[PDB]
Amino acid sequence: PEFFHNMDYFKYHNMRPPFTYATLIRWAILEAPERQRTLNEIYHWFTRMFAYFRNHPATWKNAIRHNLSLHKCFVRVESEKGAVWTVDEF
DNA sequence: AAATTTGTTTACTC
DNA sequence: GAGTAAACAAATTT
Repeated sequence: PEFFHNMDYFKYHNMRPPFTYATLIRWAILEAPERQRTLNEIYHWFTRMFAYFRNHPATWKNAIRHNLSLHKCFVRVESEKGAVWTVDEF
């Protein structure tokens, strides 16, 4: 099922985070010191930061792509090293 | 020139 | 609106 109580960032039990894809991505982008990440770094962040997402990659990688291009507060910016995603706080 | 990842939509529940 | 699934197209690497 989903999270049994109020426990904080324990990523060590395969339990669904009680957060939207829209908001998890927003948090992953703002974690980077430059406030941007590549799509792969977002994939690495999700797996690293939650045990639940280590089991069915195709199910949620599709979701992450979907949310990025559906919400106006996610913006793609071309960099020297390639495409990255940023967040419009407004 | 594929192959494959990375971006956009659309639609269907709930 | 959120999560999921999918069809289809763009941009990017083998």
